[PDB]
Amino acid sequence: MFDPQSYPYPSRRNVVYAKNGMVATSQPLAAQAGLDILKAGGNAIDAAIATATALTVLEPTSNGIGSDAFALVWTKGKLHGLNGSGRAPMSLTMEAVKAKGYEQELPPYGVIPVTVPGAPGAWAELAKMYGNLPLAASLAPAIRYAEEGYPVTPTLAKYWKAAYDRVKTEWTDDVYQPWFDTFAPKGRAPRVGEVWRSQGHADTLRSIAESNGESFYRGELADQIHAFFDKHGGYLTKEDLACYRPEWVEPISIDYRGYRVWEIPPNGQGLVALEALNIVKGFEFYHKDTVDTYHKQIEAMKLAFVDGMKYVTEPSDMSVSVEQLLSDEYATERRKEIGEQALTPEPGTPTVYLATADGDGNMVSFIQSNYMGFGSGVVVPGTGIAMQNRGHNFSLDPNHDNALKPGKRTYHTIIPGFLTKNDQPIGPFGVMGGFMQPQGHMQVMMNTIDFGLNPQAALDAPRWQWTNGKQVQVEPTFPVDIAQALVRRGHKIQVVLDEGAFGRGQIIWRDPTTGVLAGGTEPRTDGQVAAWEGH
Amino acid sequence: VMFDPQSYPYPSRRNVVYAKNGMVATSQPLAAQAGLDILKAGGNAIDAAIATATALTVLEPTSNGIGSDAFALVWTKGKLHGLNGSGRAPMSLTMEAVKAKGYEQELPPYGVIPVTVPGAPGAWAELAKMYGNLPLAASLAPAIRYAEEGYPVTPTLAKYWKAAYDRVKTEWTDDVYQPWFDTFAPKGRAPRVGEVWRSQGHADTLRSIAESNGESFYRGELADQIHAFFDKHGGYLTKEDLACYRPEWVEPISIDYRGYRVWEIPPNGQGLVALEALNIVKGFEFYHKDTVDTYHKQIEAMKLAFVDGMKYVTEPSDMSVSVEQLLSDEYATERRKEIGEQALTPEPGTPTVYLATADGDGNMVSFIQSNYMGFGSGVVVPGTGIAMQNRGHNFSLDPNHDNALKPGKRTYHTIIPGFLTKNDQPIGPFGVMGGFMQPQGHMQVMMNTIDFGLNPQAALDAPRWQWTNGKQVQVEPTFPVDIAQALVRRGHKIQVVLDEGAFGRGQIIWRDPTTGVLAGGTEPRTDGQVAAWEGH
Amino acid sequence: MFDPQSYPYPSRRNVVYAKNGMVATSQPLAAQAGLDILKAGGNAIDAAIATATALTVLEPTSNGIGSDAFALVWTKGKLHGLNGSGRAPMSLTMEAVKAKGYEQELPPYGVIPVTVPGAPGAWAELAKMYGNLPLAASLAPAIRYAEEGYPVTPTLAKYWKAAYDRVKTEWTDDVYQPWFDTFAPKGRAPRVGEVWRSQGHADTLRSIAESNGESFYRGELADQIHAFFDKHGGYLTKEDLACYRPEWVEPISIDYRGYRVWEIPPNGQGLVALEALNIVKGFEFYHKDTVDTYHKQIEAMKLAFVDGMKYVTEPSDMSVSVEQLLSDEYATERRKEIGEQALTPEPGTPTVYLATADGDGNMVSFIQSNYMGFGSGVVVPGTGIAMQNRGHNFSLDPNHDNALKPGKRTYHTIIPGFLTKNDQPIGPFGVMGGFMQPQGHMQVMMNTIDFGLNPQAALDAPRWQWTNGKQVQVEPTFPVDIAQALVRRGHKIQVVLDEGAFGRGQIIWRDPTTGVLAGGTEPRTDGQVAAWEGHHH
Repeated sequence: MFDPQSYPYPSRRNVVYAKNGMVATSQPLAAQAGLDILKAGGNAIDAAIATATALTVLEPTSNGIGSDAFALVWTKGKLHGLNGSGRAPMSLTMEAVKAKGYEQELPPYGVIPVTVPGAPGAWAELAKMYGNLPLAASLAPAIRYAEEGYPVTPTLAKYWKAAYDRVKTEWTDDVYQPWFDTFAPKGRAPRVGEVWRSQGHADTLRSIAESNGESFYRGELADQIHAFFDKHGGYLTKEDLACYRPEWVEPISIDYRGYRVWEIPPNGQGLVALEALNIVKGFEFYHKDTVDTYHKQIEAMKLAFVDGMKYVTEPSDMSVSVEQLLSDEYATERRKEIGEQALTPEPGTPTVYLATADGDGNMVSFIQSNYMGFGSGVVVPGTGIAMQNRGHNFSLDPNHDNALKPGKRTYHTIIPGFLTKNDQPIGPFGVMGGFMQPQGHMQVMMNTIDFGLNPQAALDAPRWQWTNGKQVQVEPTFPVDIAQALVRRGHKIQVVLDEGAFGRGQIIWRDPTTGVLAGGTEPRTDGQVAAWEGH
Repeated sequence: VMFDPQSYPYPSRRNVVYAKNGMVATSQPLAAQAGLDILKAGGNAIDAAIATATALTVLEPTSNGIGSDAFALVWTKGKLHGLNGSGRAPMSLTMEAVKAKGYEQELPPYGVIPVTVPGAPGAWAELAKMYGNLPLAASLAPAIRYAEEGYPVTPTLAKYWKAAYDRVKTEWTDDVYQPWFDTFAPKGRAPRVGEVWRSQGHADTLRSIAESNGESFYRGELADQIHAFFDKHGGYLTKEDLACYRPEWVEPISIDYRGYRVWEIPPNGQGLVALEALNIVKGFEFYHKDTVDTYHKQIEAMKLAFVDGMKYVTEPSDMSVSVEQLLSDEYATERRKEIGEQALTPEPGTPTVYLATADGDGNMVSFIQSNYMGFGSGVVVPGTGIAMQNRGHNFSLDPNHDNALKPGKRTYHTIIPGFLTKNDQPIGPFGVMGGFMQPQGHMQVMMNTIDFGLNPQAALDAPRWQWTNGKQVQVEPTFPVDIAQALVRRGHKIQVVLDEGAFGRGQIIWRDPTTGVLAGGTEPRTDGQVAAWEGH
Repeated sequence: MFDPQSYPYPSRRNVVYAKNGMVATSQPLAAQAGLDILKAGGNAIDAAIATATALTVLEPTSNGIGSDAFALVWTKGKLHGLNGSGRAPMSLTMEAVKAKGYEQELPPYGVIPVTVPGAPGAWAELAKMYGNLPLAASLAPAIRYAEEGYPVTPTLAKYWKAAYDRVKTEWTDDVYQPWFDTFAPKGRAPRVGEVWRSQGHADTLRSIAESNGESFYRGELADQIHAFFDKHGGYLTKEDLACYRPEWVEPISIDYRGYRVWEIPPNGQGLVALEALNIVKGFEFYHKDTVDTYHKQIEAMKLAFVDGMKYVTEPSDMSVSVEQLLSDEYATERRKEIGEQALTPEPGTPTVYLATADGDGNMVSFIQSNYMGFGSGVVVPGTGIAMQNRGHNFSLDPNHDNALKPGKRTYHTIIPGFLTKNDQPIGPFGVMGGFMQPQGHMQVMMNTIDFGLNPQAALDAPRWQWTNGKQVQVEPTFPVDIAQALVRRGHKIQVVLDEGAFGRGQIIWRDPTTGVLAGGTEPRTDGQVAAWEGHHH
């Protein structure tokens, strides 16, 4: 025909402004769900749950009902942290998986890497504690979308086709059949403009709506989940699900140049961003686009990431403390290792993202994932519960702190961020993308606090990410002269052409004086910041 | 001193928005929201257009008013229809009455004098009655809600609102201009960023036309309030001028451009210019967009057609030549012979808010309305928030010109909604806001789409040029510099223009005729949105 | 201090114009040499030799006296081709190297991959046949530079340091010592601004100046070369050098849209450019920067390159003929394999570059190399002859046409190009860079003929290069939308940040009517197009 997927010219996104409410996520109809709930008398928390459950249907390539979730919610002048990360099955031990062939790392797919999905319970607890509407109100649009269906956008279509084509050959087992029945019902991944629906998704969302998430963990859905896993030699039981509860946990922070940057505590990997900011804190910058600036950024991130990967796990099984990693003298210790040449990083010593705000000062940073795309590939039949494969994050080295243990929850990549200044809330941020996440967090924090970029500009800005040792990937739009100067300083810089390899961000900032909401959305994908101005 | 300005150091990306059951694309994201809400409540694309149009009346007052006139191309039931919602000159407004008052070159931009009958309210009503599903009171309720409750002012809207205040605080010291300051500058200044602005006036009158099917505005109580304020300040606008206004269903005109048909509203409206220019340029082949050759032919063909349109286009009755003559293949050939290698001096020959909606049921609308110059005449009928247009300023005061001022005549109109069609299948509405840029923008998106295969967003993203005087062509900062310099060597007085918004605002919705999927593009140079809807 | 190697802003290089003489090369002082020779009554050939020998001293990272060379020279209304490629040692056989451990490919370094350096002989023969000045005049600046020395530019310093740092650890043998003595005399590679000199280089250049190259092959230098190789178990003998002569060979061409694109015939790999152009010839284009255009470019190149790699070697050992590979019906055959998706390429069936031109209608495309950077690492002690590693190109698969044979010369990457229209010369061109070379030839030819770019713009233009199968490297300045559209069509595209990985080019075009010379030089490096406007006679 007469138009492809070609964008020959650069575009502009203006910052979106609101007063009475704002939703910013990666799926425009999901943003619309949050707005619809705001309309029906919901607050920012309600909205978050509306959007989160909507994404469950609208973006199955990054998400599922079988996900776990995390949130930083500001409400009544106080920042709260929700850890909706579920733990490992009680029958899942290191020696049980050792005896099954795998001893390096456990398999990415199948019944083995599945941990208890914590997201549904996180929806319920969020509603019960801080929302205005019952769960059935706030997750109604999600149900509507599942029953009636939606046209598939080109970007969603690509990842859905990629997950089919790779997996049509790799997943030839009984376990994976309901995945093909749910997500590939025509014997192929949905095409652009084709409508996809899931009665399964609708039924189960309705089931958790009417039970306040009880059906999923200690009800009828729990039995269905238990039965399918038992039939296929899985480790996930009723009782594993039954005693899951989302844990209100105390958010951790760093003073970064007057502001306070917030993350969920360990279990989650937000620590890394905090530590990196803390190491980089000691340098001055003044301007963003210098070789100096990207260097110190990159190096500090490197130090903090090998630390986080060594020490961050279930709080009980952590070798050092949060307070030790986040201390000013330990920052100084790591910062002394940053030279002029690109270091090889070593340890030291002692997805869908979503942002909402409303007029009453409520704000939420919400994020949920099946870890690897669709996840484990286990879909409990006829219910559209695509199970996560989060358990893949466990180490099978017994001397590592994140070693696989029954009833333990792993090092988690999903991290919602929040920004605060002088006990005033300024807002939720998050940059989607697995191990990119802390590096994205470091970048948007520095872009905002150091370099004065608006929410959209901060997202627009060209991104880097560290991978291996001296390896750093950069975007096609990364400044080439700086990139080449980094190479001369030892960095193995690769320009990466892949779309979406540098993550997805959303930001909503609130001005503490006037109260006006300013939003930015990820330009690299379909998505929206949307305003609401009713009562 | 906080932590952001209006600075955008880096380039951004807008992906094409896709839908099936409904789409709205306009320059104010809450206006787009209104049309979505109407689609939700069981409205079709026409309903949504009206929803959005009336919403813009409140949400973007710097480009609009209730006292606007309007135009639409609506595709419904396999047929394209044209609505001419342009109102005529007051019956007491004659060439010699204004000649005797001091002005003889052109009539004044501001005051009661250039005000022609606002045709937009009537257009809303007739659109609803004829092709909509919902009563007017349903479809313009969000607009009423926004007027009563108020909205925060975005930086861009704030700039133009402050520009209209600062220039006009000094220029408008008269009794007539007082309600404008009461309505649009109620705190003794133009609203700041993030400040909420509201207008009970706007709400009341929108409700009044909602409940009367527009009758109140033309031959009812509002009509009387309008008549009284004008009579009090020596205006020409009367009850009886308003009373016999009717929007006119008119027959859209087209051109075959490389298989496609490009549609515009017929004269009165200036859409002719784009059509003629496309027709001249038709004779050349292109292959690639970004050459000096391509921009040269574009520019030259546009120049020729524009001086023709300015010479001949007016109220159909007063037109010296016919639409059919100007649009003929042999006349195209005659003008195309005047295109050389050097940049010609163009001579005549011989014989705002834009909005796009589409739904799943195959209804599509190109809708556009304006007060002409920003807020318009500056006449606001007191307590009602009706800012009156200054469209009459387009009339010529040279008696030998076809667009001469005549009582009861409607002028050469800059507002042009476009539509694109292929083999009697609809492909969609498009429009590029911006006064005399409009046909030039129309030419550019049509060539971007048909000749060069750009998607709706990319076509909008593309760097723009616009011809102004003689050899004078303005280009955007992002217009390729090598090509710009090569155009200068060929005689063009090229000027790179740094002004934001000086190159117009576009919206596009294309519909695939086979699959029926909707693909939308929105104007990146301003706040705005393409938004989908997927309910029942 | 207060300035690095940072260039935050884009720059402009205007096309250089001349009438009486022009030299275009990768080292500004080398261009200066060709100008000085033009001054002293020399013609374009003389200037080419001046510049070539100058480069031997001025850019040792890409070159040497132990190089071989190639030339397309236009003089007296006729295009001539010089094959200055030397053959393999007569004692170097497949089974001799098989018995020494290597059987996949022979080693990149040491005495083993050294073939006879053909460049000094090519200099002499070029001078004797078509030059005005004696060799001693034309290579005097080269001598002057070697004796007095020159400040090292940042770019040269990078590759010289890279050659030191990698090789200080890898070259721990007696053979590699004279290299360290010659090219790293201070126990490291020269810094930026540091003067480097070589009395060795001066002595030997003088010795070949005074003998017309005779001393190098069948004279005193020949004896010094033979002795050092015999002392370290090499295969290179006196007698190998003694019966080397440069071979005047007949240039091959293709009609590309009215123009004729010339390359040196087999032995040399220019064939690939020609065949690729011949495949791509059947498509129309109209504009350069479309996904369509790059696709057809890249696909055509791919098919031709696997052909050239299969068949091109010493003419006598070639399995098919040049005429078959360059035929219109075989072009058609390969062009049918070009689809919409990116193909996996399979075979079918039946460095320093330099350009000079003068007022009297003489023009030369000249190129010489040690193959891999400094070459083999063998430097004959105290003489500064860095020996090439060209024999590394030979295959050790007996069924391959380019199999190692004694006295055979290998598939050669160095390719000088010439462009012609209706038996009028338009000029010399080349794009440096190993296996990039034919791809660079295809790009400048299409940039010139198809897309009407000036010599400088043609060189400025962003570049692609194919490597493996579906693997294509592109420049940071390669348009991103097009790149990603190529990926959707199956190409494994990689943006490569490396400076200089996409070659160095020079172009001089002569207008056949007016006679005015228009020059372009490689912006990615140090270098110059320079004019000369004085008098002969």
